[PDB]
Amino acid sequence: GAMNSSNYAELFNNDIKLFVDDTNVYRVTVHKTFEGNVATKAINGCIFTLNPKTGHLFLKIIHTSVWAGQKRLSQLAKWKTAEEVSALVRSLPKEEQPKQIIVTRKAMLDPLEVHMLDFPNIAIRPTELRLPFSAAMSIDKLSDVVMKATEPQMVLFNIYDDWLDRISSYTAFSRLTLLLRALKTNEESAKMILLSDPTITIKSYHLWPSFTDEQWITIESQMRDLILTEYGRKYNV
Amino acid sequence: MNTVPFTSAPIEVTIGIDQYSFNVKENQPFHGIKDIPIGHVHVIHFQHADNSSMRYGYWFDCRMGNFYIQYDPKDGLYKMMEERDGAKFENIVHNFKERQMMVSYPKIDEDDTWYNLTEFVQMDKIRKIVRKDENQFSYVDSSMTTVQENELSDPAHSLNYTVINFKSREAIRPGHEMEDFLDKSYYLNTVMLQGIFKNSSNYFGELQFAFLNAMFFGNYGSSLQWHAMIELICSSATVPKHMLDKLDEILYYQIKTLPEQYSDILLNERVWNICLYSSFQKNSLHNTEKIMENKYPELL
Ligand SMILES: Cc1cc(C(=O)Nc2ccc(N)cc2)co1
Repeated sequence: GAMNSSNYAELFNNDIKLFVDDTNVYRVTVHKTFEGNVATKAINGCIFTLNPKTGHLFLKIIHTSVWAGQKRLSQLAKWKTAEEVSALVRSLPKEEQPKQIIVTRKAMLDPLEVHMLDFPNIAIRPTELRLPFSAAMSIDKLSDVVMKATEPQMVLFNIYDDWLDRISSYTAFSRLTLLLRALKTNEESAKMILLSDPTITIKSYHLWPSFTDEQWITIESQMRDLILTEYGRKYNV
Repeated sequence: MNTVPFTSAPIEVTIGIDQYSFNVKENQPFHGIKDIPIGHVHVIHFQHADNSSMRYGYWFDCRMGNFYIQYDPKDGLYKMMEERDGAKFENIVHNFKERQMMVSYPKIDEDDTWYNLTEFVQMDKIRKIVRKDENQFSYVDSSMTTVQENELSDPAHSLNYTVINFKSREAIRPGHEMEDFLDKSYYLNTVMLQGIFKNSSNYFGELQFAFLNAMFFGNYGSSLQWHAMIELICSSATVPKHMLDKLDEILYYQIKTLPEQYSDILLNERVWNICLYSSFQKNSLHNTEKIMENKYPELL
């Protein structure tokens, strides 16, 4: 069934699972033409596929060439996503294949189900959660590899850096989602928060700064405040 | 013209013969139905006055034998049987006609309804869907489940309709996942028409037989099958022009005949709105769309 607030710890058990998010797969800028009409120009995108227990992220880069000469791109994007996720599963040894794939938008269920007909034992699930994975292109290093790509490409990351050496996957996923929610609500502020103190750096093999335990508490509180405050103004408290 | 005599009518029952239905009282002197048109299949069917639950009935063709109905008080139902002694059968029928204890199949001469509803239905194909090879006629009732329904429990008493599943390897060619799911022409034309049904007549015959079992017995799996087969055509971009035109005629009579008060349980809102308004064939069912919009605009 659908994933929601009540079956939330299931993400962190020992059944292999992936989140797939397609919100950054087909990306465009809208502009005016010389004749005063409007036109889009596509830019590179990415499939965001994440194992919430290990942090492993499989970032499939979608180069703009894949849209050349195609119609109904928004619809093709969902099928392209399903095609790539299916190739990913097939590339993995059986014992690493997921038992579930949770899609963050219901429009993806049918494209993924059809592409996964060969894996009847892999459950394709929606979710009721409003997860912020769309803000993944606000993470500087992820944006940079997507925009620099000149051909299709898969890049592998650990989106929790080394956090699991000190925190549980439940705590890690809660941190990640707070950081991404913050980045989605107010990117500038969220980023100022993360980098204000220039003495806390991002290792070359990491995505986020090397905060201490106590510094993460302060950071986490600052991201909660920022998220609070636009709920303190969007519904006129 | 042919006759189906009844040994007697011991229990109060509503009897149906195709679209005509009449009330018979407990031990009324009723001895059968005469003047039944030769050349078509037929369905006789019963609803006991005591138990509106379980409408059931028998498909048959009068060319395949002499058939009669007889109540069984152990099993509690009107049973169809075959009389092999042809002299005995003519003698019985004649006596009952002379004494005028038979109702007449009441066909108006202008009316092509039954033909239009059974055009492609053949007894030989019915007997393959309803497996019971020792009888020339076929029993159906409200509760019988389909082969696809049993996959999702008694396989002997099932409706073996052709399985259609839009999210199946059969439906979907590797490497055309998107193309084949959004435009089912491959599944319709190659898998089903050329592969399984052989021709569109056989396809239409199963479709009419599914509708008829849905309408007369409220056989839920039959209704599911009818909508599936309509949807497979409507969701195919490439359909022979002769099939489209015939499909519009088929559906038209089905909707014309469908009882108005069972339209909420026998019509699937989603399938119809999709077929009439979104599908490739949204402009190809003029008669069906015209009758649907004047009779059931609530569904749309
Ligand atoms: C539950 C349910 C009852 C019936 C029904 O009675 N059908 C029917 C019967 C006779 C005619 N002419 C036409 C239709 C269908 O479903």
